[PDB]
Amino acid sequence: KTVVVTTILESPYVMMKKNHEMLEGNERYEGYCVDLAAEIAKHCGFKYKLTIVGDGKYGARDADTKIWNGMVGELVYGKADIAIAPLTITLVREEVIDFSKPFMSLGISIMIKKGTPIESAEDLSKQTEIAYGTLDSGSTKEFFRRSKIAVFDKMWTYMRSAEPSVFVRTTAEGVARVRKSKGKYAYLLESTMNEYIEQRKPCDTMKVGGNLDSKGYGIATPKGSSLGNAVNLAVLKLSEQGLLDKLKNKWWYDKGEC
Amino acid sequence: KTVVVTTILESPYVMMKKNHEMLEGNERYEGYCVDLAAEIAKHCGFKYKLTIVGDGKYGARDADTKIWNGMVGELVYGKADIAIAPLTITLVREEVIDFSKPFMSLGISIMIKKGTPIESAEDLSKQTEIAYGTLDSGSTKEFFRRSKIAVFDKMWTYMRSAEPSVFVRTTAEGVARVRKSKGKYAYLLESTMNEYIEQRKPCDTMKVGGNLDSKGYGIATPKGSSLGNAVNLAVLKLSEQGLLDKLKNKWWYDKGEC
Ligand SMILES: C[C@H]1Nc2ccc(Cl)cc2S(=O)(=O)N1
Ligand SMILES: C[C@H]1Nc2ccc(Cl)cc2S(=O)(=O)N1
Ligand SMILES: N[C@@H](CCC(=O)O)C(=O)O
Ligand SMILES: N[C@@H](CCC(=O)O)C(=O)O
Ligand SMILES: [Zn+2]
Ligand SMILES: [Zn+2]
Ligand SMILES: [Zn+2]
Repeated sequence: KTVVVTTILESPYVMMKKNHEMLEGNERYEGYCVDLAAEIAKHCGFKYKLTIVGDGKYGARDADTKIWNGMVGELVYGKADIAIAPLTITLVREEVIDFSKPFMSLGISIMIKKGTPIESAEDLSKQTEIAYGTLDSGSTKEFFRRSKIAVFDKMWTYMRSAEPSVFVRTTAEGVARVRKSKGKYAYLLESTMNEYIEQRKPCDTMKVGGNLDSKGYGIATPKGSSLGNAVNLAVLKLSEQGLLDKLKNKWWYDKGEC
Repeated sequence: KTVVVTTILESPYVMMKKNHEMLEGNERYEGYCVDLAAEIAKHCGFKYKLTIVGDGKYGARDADTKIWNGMVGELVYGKADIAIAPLTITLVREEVIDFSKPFMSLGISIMIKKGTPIESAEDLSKQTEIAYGTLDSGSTKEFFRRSKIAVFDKMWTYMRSAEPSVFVRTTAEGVARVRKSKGKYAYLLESTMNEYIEQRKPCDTMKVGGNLDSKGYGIATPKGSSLGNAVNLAVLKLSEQGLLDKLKNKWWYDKGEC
């Protein structure tokens, strides 16, 4: 049986190659997670098919319906057998799906347009001239929603009520917003994605401040899956062989443009 | 039933209180892991007893006997129900015990006496004047023994054959050797312990270079233990509420002496 892998279009994790449409199936894609899926499949001994998540979201549970969307929903409702993506390990998710040990570390960070007079989250909260937001249906938004830290709850109170909306449907939308907004929009996103974008043309963005928290991405499977154990061990193996570090250098820093 | 917790005397994770002789049970100890154990037990709803590991080791499997020693041993052989300690998540351990998601990140790092002419593992490997070693029966030694990376295998070949021995039985022994050796000994140990020592008088050592790897400590339980699930969720919860960061600050940097 071929394993259905859910993932998401997110640079440099999963990207359509420049040549694609002349290629077929898995070959259409490239990136850290595409390479990772390959090794994971190799060491676990399964064939697989990469599919881009239908609704284009990471995964959150609807307040009223209690229905999960995104890649999380795909696993929960049996539409996919495994997710291999920049998917954040969190408590509410670990309650409904299984995560491997983390394959990559990250924290919530701030992206600004170069020159923006912001140095920290504290800076954002103490002012109103520069607007800021996060991705919808992801862990960063939930982070601010649930934070008791004074600075972060202040930020959340502002964001949830802002007008026009400060939330974005995709990471690319957030980044495009920062770039087009003359320094009047800052974007809250994970450090991994922030650092990648910083080293890409037009080289007009910048990560400011330290990370707001510390967590990791994990490969996820439906609760009680038979793939769970093998995937976890494979991740540990790849980490100890240095393959994960290798992949990271290949996709972040070998690919620098600035 | 009272949960038997195995841990290890290692600053600032677990230390004897100054007046420990006049105190009882769990009250004899203080430190990061003592604080963490209390929270874990509170959130999981069990009573517990802290016990220091008999042989003072973290855990390695004898090449010949195939017997596990240290904390891993206590778990494998049923002397303890859970280990809460700076116990590194590794593949060979994951095969015989279970680990929660990591509560703290670290990587192997280099400790030098200030002014030592070393900037990297590569630097260490290309020279002989400065000796270097690691702790016995731990993940750091196993990392070098197993590594295929040119630089790390080269270091291992030197270390395994060096005389007198470059290996030490305790972290404190390592640090003292760095301090006593006027620059001629470098010590390979986890970044967390390295960062801690850096902040203690006499302030004569420092961490140089980037980390050689990236991993974390996890709370360990015997394979198929009923505690596994609740402990994992507890770590994520405390992580997300910011407690882990607060504890690190308390024991590392708030008490800073340098
Ligand atoms: C408790 C939580 N903490 C951390 C910290 C760092 C990294 Cl890279 C991974 C994790 S996690 O797997 O999400 N577990
Ligand atoms: C695969 C391995 N990678 C990493 C990376 C960072 C941190 Cl803090 C923890 C881990 S781990 O739990 O050992 N899993
Ligand atoms: N990695 C996040 C998506 C990006 C974000 O939330 O900032 C998640 O798994 O939900
Ligand atoms: N944390 C390590 C011990 C310290 C070291 O090996 O440097 C372990 O679990 O084995
Ligand atoms: Zn491989
Ligand atoms: Zn709804
Ligand atoms: Zn608590």
